[PDB]
Amino acid sequence: YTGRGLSFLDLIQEGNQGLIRAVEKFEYKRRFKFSTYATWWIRQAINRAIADQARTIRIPVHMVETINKLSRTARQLQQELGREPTYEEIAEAMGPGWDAKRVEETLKIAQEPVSLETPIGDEKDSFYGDFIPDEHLPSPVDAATQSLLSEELEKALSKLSEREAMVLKLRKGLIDGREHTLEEVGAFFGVTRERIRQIENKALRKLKYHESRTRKLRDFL
Amino acid sequence: STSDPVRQYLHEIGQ
Amino acid sequence: MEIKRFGRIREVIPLPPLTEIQVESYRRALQADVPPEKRENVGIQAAFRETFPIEEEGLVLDFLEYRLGEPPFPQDECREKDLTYQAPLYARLQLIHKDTGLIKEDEVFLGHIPLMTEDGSFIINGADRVIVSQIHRSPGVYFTPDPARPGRYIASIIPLPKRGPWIDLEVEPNGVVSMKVNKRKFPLVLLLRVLGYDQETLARELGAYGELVQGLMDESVFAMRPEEALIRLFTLLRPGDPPKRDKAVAYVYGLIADPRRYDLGEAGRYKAEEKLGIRLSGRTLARFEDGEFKDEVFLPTLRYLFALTAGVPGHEVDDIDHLGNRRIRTVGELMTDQFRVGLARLARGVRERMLMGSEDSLTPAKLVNSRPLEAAIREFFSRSQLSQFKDETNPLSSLRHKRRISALGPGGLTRERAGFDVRDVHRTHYGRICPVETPEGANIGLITSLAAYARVDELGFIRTPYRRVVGGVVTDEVVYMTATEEDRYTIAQANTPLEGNRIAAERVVARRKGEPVIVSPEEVEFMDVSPKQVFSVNTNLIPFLEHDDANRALMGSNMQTQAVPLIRAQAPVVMTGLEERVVRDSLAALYAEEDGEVAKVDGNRIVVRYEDGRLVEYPLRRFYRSNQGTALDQRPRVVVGQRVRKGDLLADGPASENGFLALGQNVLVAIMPFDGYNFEDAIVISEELLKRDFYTSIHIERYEIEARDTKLGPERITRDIPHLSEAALRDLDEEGVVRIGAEVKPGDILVGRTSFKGESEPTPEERLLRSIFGEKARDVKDTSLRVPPGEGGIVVRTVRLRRGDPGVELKPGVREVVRVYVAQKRKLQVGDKLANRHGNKGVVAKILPVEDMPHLPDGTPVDVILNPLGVPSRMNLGQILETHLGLAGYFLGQRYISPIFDGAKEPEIKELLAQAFEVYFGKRKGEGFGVDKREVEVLRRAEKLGLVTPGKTPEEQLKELFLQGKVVLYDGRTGEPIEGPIVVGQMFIMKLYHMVEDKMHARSTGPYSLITQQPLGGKAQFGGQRFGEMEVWALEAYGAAHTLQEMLTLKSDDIEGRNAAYEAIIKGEDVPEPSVPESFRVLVKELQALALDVQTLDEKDNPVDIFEGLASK
Amino acid sequence: MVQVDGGRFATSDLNDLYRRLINRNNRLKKLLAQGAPEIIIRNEKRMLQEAVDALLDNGRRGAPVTNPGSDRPLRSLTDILSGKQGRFRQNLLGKRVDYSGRSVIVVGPQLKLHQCGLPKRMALELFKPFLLKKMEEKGIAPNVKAARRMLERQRDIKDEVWDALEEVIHGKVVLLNRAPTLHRLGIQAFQPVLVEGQSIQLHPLVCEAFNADFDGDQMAVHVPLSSFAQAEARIQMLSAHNLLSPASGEPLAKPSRDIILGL
Amino acid sequence: LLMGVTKSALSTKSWLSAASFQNTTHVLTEAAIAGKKDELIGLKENVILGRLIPAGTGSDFVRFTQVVDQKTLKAIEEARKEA
Amino acid sequence: AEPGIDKLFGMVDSKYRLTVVVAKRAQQLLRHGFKNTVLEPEERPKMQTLEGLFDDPNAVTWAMKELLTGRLVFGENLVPEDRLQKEMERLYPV
Amino acid sequence: KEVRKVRIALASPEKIRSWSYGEVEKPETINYRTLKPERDGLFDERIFGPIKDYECACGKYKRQRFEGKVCERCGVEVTKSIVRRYRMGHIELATPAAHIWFVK
DNA sequence: CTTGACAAAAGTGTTAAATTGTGCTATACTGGGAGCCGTCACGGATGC
DNA sequence: GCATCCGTGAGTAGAGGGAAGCACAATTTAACACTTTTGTCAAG
Ligand SMILES: Nc1ncnc2c1ncn2[C@@H]1O[C@H](COP(=O)(O)OP(=O)(O)OP(=O)(O)OP(=O)(O)OC[C@H]2O[C@@H](n3ccc(=O)[nH]c3=O)[C@H](O)[C@@H]2O)[C@@H](O)[C@H]1O
Ligand SMILES: [Mg+2]
Ligand SMILES: [Mg+2]
Ligand SMILES: [Mg+2]
Ligand SMILES: [Zn+2]
Repeated sequence: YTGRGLSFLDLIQEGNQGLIRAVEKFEYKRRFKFSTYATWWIRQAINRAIADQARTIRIPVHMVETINKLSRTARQLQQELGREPTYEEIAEAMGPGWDAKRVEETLKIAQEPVSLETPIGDEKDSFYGDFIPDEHLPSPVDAATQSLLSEELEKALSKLSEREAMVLKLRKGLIDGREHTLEEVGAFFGVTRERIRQIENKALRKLKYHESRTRKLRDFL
Repeated sequence: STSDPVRQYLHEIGQ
Repeated sequence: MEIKRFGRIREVIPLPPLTEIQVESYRRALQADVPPEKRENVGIQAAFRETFPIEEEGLVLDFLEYRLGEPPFPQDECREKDLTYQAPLYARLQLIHKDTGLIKEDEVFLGHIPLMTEDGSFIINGADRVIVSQIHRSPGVYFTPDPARPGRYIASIIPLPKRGPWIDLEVEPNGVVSMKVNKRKFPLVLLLRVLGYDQETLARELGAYGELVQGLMDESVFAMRPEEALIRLFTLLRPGDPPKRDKAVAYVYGLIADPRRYDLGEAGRYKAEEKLGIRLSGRTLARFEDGEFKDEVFLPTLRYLFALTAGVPGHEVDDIDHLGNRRIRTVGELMTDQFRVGLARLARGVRERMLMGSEDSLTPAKLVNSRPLEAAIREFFSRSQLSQFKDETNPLSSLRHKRRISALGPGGLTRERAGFDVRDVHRTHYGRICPVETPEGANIGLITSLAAYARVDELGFIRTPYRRVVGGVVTDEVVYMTATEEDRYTIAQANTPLEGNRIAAERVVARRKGEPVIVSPEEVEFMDVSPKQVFSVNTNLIPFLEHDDANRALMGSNMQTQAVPLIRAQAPVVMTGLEERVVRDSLAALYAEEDGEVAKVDGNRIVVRYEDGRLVEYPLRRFYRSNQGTALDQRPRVVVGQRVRKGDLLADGPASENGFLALGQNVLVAIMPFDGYNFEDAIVISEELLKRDFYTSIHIERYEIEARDTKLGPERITRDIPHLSEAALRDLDEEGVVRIGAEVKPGDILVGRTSFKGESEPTPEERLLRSIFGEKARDVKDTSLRVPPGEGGIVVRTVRLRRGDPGVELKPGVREVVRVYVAQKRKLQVGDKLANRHGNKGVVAKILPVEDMPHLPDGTPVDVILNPLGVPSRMNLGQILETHLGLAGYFLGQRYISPIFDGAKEPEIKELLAQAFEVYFGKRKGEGFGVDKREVEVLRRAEKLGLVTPGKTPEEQLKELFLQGKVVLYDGRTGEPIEGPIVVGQMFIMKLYHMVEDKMHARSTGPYSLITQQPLGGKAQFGGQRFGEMEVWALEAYGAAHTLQEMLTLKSDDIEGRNAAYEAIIKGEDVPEPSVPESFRVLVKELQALALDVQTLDEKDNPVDIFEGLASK
Repeated sequence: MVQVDGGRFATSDLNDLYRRLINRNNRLKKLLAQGAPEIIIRNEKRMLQEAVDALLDNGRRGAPVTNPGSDRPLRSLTDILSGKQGRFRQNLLGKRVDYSGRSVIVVGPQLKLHQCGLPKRMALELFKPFLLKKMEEKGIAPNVKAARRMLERQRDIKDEVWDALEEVIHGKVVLLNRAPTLHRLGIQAFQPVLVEGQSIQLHPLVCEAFNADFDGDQMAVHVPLSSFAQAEARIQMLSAHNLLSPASGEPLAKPSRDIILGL
Repeated sequence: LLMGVTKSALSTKSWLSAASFQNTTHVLTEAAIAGKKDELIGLKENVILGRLIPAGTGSDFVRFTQVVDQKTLKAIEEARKEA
Repeated sequence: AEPGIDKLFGMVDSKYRLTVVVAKRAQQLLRHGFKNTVLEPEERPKMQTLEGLFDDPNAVTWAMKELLTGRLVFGENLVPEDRLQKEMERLYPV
Repeated sequence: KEVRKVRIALASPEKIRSWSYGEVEKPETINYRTLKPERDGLFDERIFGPIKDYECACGKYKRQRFEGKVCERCGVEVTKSIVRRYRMGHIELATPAAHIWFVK
C-alpha cells in the first residue's frame, strides 16, 4: 500500500490496529488458520486510514470510492480508444445516473491544494507565495474613501432638523452598526410606527433637493 | 546505526 | 553593388549541417522508418530488449516489435490549442504460459512520444523548446596519483550515471589493498575469493612487480570457501541484515554482475579495452554463470595499478579534463535514459499484477499499465533543467541555442560547487570547443558552444578534421579524429605557405600535444583545414577578429543573439563569408526544390511549376509572434513567370536581405567627442534615421482571460458592464470583445466580463447613500480585462476557445478563454541600446536635427557620433579597420568579404582608399570648385601635428589624410571646421532587445503580501522596489533617522500608519507618527510557536502590550 | 489556506506538519486504551518524538520529511527564521517600499550638480497623492475621488494636470540609488526636473561615486514624505553638499574623461 | 584577549543583533535559558523594531532642541513671571 | 547647493542640530498657515506660475530663509512644551 | 508605555496553556463542499476567531453593538477578524517530547 | 399626532431526501526497498 | 594529536513559471405549510 499518501511506518501502525481487532473476533472452533481470518481485518484498517488521512482537505469515504472508480474507468477507456477520453465517453461507461456535467464536477472536487513554498525557477529565491496578493485587508485608497464619505454625509445631515437627523441615523444603522426598525425606534422615542415612517421619508426628500443643487454626494456611488 | 526507524522496528519484531 | 573577396586559404570541405547534433541523434533513437526486422540495438529498441522478457520466477511476457503512428494534430494546430506535437506508440507483446504452453499476442497502446520538428525543436504544451546537450566525465577505468601521500596511485572504475556505484582501488599504508563501495572500505582479497581466485593464480600474474603482491596474500580468508566468503562479504556490505544465501547471492550479483542494474556503456567498455588492452564480452564488471562468479575486469585493473607503481614505461596517469575523457550526451541519449526508467516502472507493475487476480485468464493488455511510462516521458520534456524555453529573437538566436553544451543538469556539476579546473580552457578544446564564447558571471566556463567544423561521434566524443600530409605535400584527404588520437602527430597551421600543394616554407609552425614548435616540412604529418574550425558560428561572424581583444570579442558574439529584426534590415558592408549559410541552415527562408517557373506570386502564397509538371504551393508566414515577442514574417522575392534554378531563393525570412543575414543597418559614423553627450559610452544619433524608418521594429503582445463556473454563478463575457459610459464601450463588438484594428491605450477595455458580487452587508453610510439617490444595487460587478500601464497599440487578432471544441482540453470549471494580440511599431528613442560586432555598446542619449550634425564639405551629414575614449582601454581595433574599409566602399559602391585571420590588410585597404579619393575629390574639380578656405586652415595645423608632409600641394596633402581614413569635417552649428581631421566611415550597428519602454516602472500604492503585509515585487505585479540591507547601511551612515523610519514602517508594513499617511496627504496635512511594523508582530508569534517567551518591557521592566489587547485572554 | 484568482487552493507546509503530529498523537491515545503490547506502543512513541522534531527543525536529525509525490523537504519553523531567505534578513533588515520606481539612465550634460532628470510619467505616479489634492484645489476636479478616476485612463488626462504637477514638486527632492551600494555615496538626493521621455538623466560629475556608466545601467527612485525626511535629504544627502571622500578626505566629484581631455 | 571579527560580533550582549547575523539557533538557545534582556543600544535592534536609530538626528544630543521666535518668547516669559 | 548652507552650518555645534531646528520650524509654519513667519512682505519666497507670482508652498524653504535672518531663537530647555503650543494658538488662531 | 527592552526566556507548560484559546483535536482544515472551517480543526472559528468582522458562524450576530460577546449557539466571539493573526492554540501530547533545540 | 387594515416579508415546525459515518468479509499467506562520488572546501568547536 | 561534527559562502533587476463493495445507521440539508412582523395606502 506504499505510495498512496501515507508513510510505511504509518501504514504498519494502522495495520496493527486491525490485527488487534481480529484477535477479539477470531473463533478457533472453525478449524481455520489465523492468517486466513486476520488478513481481512488488517487490509480493511489500512484502506480506511488512507481514505481518512491522505488528503489535506478530507473527503468522505463514499466520495473517495467514487473518485477511485472514476480514475480506473478512464484508464481502461484510454488504452482502448488510443487517446484521452472525453467527459461524455467516461460518463456513458460509468453507468446510469452519470452525465458529462457530473464527471467534470467530480474531477474539480478531487483537486489537491498547491504549496505556497513551491520553488519557481532554477534559482532558489522565488516562491509561489511571492505572487499572491491579499484581498482581505482594505487598501489605503479604500479606507480613505470611507472616511471622506462619512464626513460629507454627516455634514449634509446638519441641514436637517435635530429630530429628523436622529431618525435617519437610527433607521439606517449609523450607531452601534445595527439598523433599527420602526418599533424599537418608536420604543426609544415613545411614538407610533406610522409617524416615524412619514418623518423618515420627509427627511429623505429634503436631502434629495439639497444634493441636486450642489452635486457634492454623487461621486461616491 | 539507528538512523533508519524502519530497520529498528524490523529487528524488534524479529525477536 | 559588386562584392570583392579577400583571402588566400583554399578550403577543401564546406561546413557540415549546423543542426545535425540535434536532428541526427533523435533519428537514431526513434528509428521510425527502418523496418523492425533490421533495427539496430540502439535507442528505444535497446530499452525494450533490456527490460523484457518479464518472468514471474510460469508466466513470461515477451517483446516482439514496436511502431509509431501519425501525429493526431499538425504543428500549427498544436501551437494554437496549447497541445504537444507527438506520435502514438504501440508495442507487440506475447504472453507464454510455461506450464500449459499457450501463447496469445496483441498490440498494446503505450502512449505518446514528442516529435522533433524539421529545424530541430519541440512543441511542448504549445510552446517551442530546445533540449541542450550535456557534457560529463566518460565512464571507464582511470588512474590518478594520491595527493595526500606522494608516490601512490588510485584506480577508479566509473559506470554510467545512475547505473552502478563507483569502485576505488587503493593500497593502504600497511600494504593491504582495499576496495571501497558505498562509503564502506573492505579488503580486496575477500572479493577476489568470491571470484574463484587462488594464490597460485594471483602470484603468477601479479608477482613480478615488487612487494605489492605481499599485501594480496592473506591466508585467513584464502582457505575459506568462496560461498563462505560470499556470506561474509554480504555481512560487511549490509550490516544487521540477516545472513541468508538467497539474500546474499542476490546482492553480490546485482552489484557488479547484473546487466539490468550495472551498465558500463558502449563508451566505457571501449575505453576500458583500449586502456587495459583486453576484450570485454559485455558491459559489466563480472559475469555470473553456472552458479559461479567469473572475473572480467578486476584483475586487469589491479595488474595496471601494480605496474604503474613500479614505474614501467608503458603506464601513465590520466587527465580527467582531457577532452578524450569527456563525452557529450545528446537529446537522443537523454530521452532514452528517461525512457528506460519509465519502462522499468512498467515491468514492476506487470510483475505484481500477474501474481494476484485471474491467474488462468490473463492477457498482455490487462497486465500492462502504461501510465508510469507516460509520466516519466512528460516530466523530462517539461520539468528538466536541460529542457529550455526556446530563444528565437532572430534566426541566429535559435541556431546558437541548439549548439550549446552545458555541464549542469542531473548528473552534472553544480553552479556553486564548481571549481576553477572545470571552468578553464583546456589545450584539447582546440577545434572542438570555442575558447571565447561563454557567459560572464556565475556560469563562466560551464556553458560553451560547439566549434564550426566539429561533430560528435557515435560514442559521444567530439572530433575535428585535418588534412593528411605525406612527403611534404598537402593532399585533399580529410580525417576526423578525437583528442586522444590527435596527440600522436605533428599538425601544422593552415597559414603555411604553399606553392600549389607543396609546402614552400623551410620553417613550419606546428603543434605537438598542444605545444607550439618549429619543424621542417618533412616532419609534418597533418594540417589544419581552416582557421574557422577553432571558433564557433557566432565568433566566425566578426570581421577583423585578430585585431580585437578576447574579452571584448566575448561581448560582440553574445550580443548578436539579442538583435531584433527590422523592417528595412540590410546586410553588413564588410562580411566574413558565413552570412549565406546561417540563413540557409536556419530554415527561415524559402528555396526552390528544383528547376521550374513561378506561376503565382502573392503576399500570402507562392506557386511554382516544376519541370516534371507538378504544382507546389508554399504558404508564407506573416506577422507571427515569436517566444520573445518579435514579429516574424516572410517576404516574397520573385515575380510571375520568373525562371528559377534548384536552390534559388523564393522568399526572405526575418533578419535577412536577399539570402544574407541582416541584423542591423549600415550608417555613416564620425569618431569624436560631442559636447558631453558621448560621455561614458553614450551615443549621439541624427533625426534623419527616423525619417527614413531606420531601426524600426514590430512587436506583438498577447493578453488572455477566462470565464469560469462559481458557486455564486457563472462568469459571463458580455458587453453590458454596469456603471460604464458609452465612451468606454465604443470599440467593443456585440460579444464583448474589442474589434480588430482598434487603437488601445492604457486603461482601455480589451474584453468585458461580469462576476456575481455575492452576499455582504452594505455599510450603514452606503445604505443611506443609495437610499437618497434611489438606486437599486446589481448582483454583478466589473471584472473586465484592461490594458496595463505603459502599453497599447493596434489590435490584430482575437482567438476564442470554447469547451467541447475538437482538440481543446480546458481545465475543469473553465467555460471559455479569449486571447487578444496587440501590435506596435517601435521607432528609435532616447534610452534604447545599440551595439556593433566588436563589443562596443551604449544607449542613445541625444537625437539631433539634420542641421546640427557635422557634415562633409559636399554637404553630407553623418548619422552616428562615437566617443574615441572607448577604444584605447578596450583594445578592440577591429571597429577602426571596419570603419576604414567602410569609407572606401561608400564612394566605390561595393561590399567586401574578409575571412577571419586571412583577409584584407592595410596595404590592400589603403590602395582601395586611393581609388575612392579619385571619385571623392575628382568630382569636385570637374564641377569647377577648388580648395576651400576652411580646408587650408585645417591643413596648416595638420603638418604641425606631423600628419602631412610639408611642401606638398593642398590636393596632395588632402590625399595623404584620406589614406589614413581622416577627412575635413565642418560644424553644423557654426559652419567652422573642426580644428583636426576626423575619422569618418561606414559601420554596421545593431539594435538590441533591451528597450527603455519595457523597463520603466513606478508605483505609489498597490498589492501587498499575505503574511508579511509588505508590497509585492515586479513590474508585472505593479510591485515596489527592494530596500535591502546595504541600502539601510547607507541611510545609517548619513544619519537620516527619520527617512529610514519612514521606509521601515510608513511605506512597507505599518498598516495603521500607511492608511493614515495616505489620508493626510489628500487632505493637505503632514503624515503622522509611525507605529510598530507588522513584520515584528509576526516574528514574536513565530518565536512563541517554538515555545519561547518573548516580552516587550518598559523603563520599569513592566510588560508592554503591542497587540492592543487583541490576544490577551 | 487561501483561494487564488482561479479556483485552486494554496497552503503552507506548516499545515501538513501539524496534521502529522495530530494523527500520530490521536493514534497513541487509542492504542493505550486497547492495552496494546509494549512493542506496538514503543513504535508509536518513537514516531511521536520524530513528528515533533520535524515541526520544529526539519532535517536536523535523520532524513528530512518530504511531501508525497516530490523530494522537496517541508519548511519548518526553524527554516522560516534562519538564513538569507529567513525572517530576519529578508523582512526585518530589508523591505520593499511604496512610492518607488526604476528606469534606464542617460547622461544629462546641461543639468546642475543638484539636479536630475525625471520623466513626467514616472513623476505622475510617484507624487499621485499630492497631485490629487492639487487638482482638487483648482477647478480641474470636483473632489479627490473624481480626480483619481481621470488619471486612470490615459486619454482622459488634460493638459492642466501637467501644470499642477510642476507646483507639487516645487522645492522637493528625491533619492537615486544604484546597486550594489558599496558605500553611502550610492544614494544621493537631487532636485528633479520634469523631462519628456522615459529615461532618467544623470549629472556627469556624480558617475564616479555611483560607479555608473551608460551602457544599460538602471537606477531606482524614492520619495521622502514628511518634513523631517525632506529636511534630512536636502541638508545631509544633497549631492552638492557631499564633495569629499569620507574614506580618505580627497575630492570625489572632480573632472574626468572628456572634461580633463578638453582642459 | 584577542578575537576575530566573527567571534567578537557573536559574543555581544544584545541577542537580537547576534541572532540576525548568523548561527541563529545557537544564539537563541543560550539567550532563552539565561533570560537575557536586550537594552536596544546599537543600530540593528532599533531597525528590527522600527524605532528611531540613536544616531544623526535621532541622537539624544540634538533630539530635544526647541525653536521659537522672539515675539512668542517675550509673551511666554512675561506672562509667567509677572503672575 | 542650498543658499547660505555654509553660513547655516556655522550656526550650530552639530550638523544634525541644524536639521532638527529646520524641520520643527517648518511644522510650525504649516500648522499656522504661515501666519507666524518672521519674514517681511518683500522677503517672502515666491514661485512663478502661469497665472502669476505667488507664495512658495514649500515650508522647508521658508524655514531655511528665516534662520539666516537671525530672528529665531533655538536651544534646549527654552520654554515648557505645553506653554509654547497654547501661547502660539492664542496669538495665531488657525 | 514605550518599549525600552525585549526579554527572551523559556515557556512552561502552564504558560503555553495560558496563551491558547482552545485545544485542536482534529486534523481537518475546511469542508470540501462548503469550503468553511471545520470544528475543532486547525482553522476553527471558536478558537482563533471569526473570518469576517462582527459575524458569527451561524448568522445570528452581524453588528458591532455586540462587542466582546460570544454566541450561545456557535460559540464564536463577535469581534474583529484581525484577531486570527494573533490568537494561538495548543495540542495536548499523550506522552512528553523533548525540544530538539536543547538536544542537538 | 393617531387607528385601521391589508400585503409582502421574515420566522417557525415538520418531514422526507440526501449525505455522511461505521462495521464487516473465514483456504492460506508472517523482516523494505533503493541507491549508485568531479562524494565542496575550509575553520571552529568538541571529544578522547 | 587527530578524529568527528557543524555552519558558512555580494547586491539589484528580469521572466519563465504554475488503489474494493456492500448494508445499515446517524446526521445534515432542502422543501413546504402555517404564523407573527412590519412596513405601508388611506383617513381623520
Ligand atoms: N565616471 C567614471 N566612472 C568610473 N570610473 C571613473 C569615472 N571617472 C573617473 N573614474 C576612475 O576610473 C576608475 C575606473 O577605471 P576603469 O578603466 O577600470 O573603468 P571601466 O572603464 O572598466 O568601467 P567599469 O564600469 O568599471 O566596467 P565594468 O567592470 O564592466 O563594470 C561592470 C559593473 O557592473 C556591476 N556588476 C557586474 C557584474 C556582477 O556580477 N555584479 C555587478 O555588480 C558592477 O558595478 C561592475 O562595476 C575609477 O575607479 C575611478 O578612479
Ligand atoms: Mg548573463
Ligand atoms: Mg564603465
Ligand atoms: Mg554599465
Ligand atoms: Zn452565532
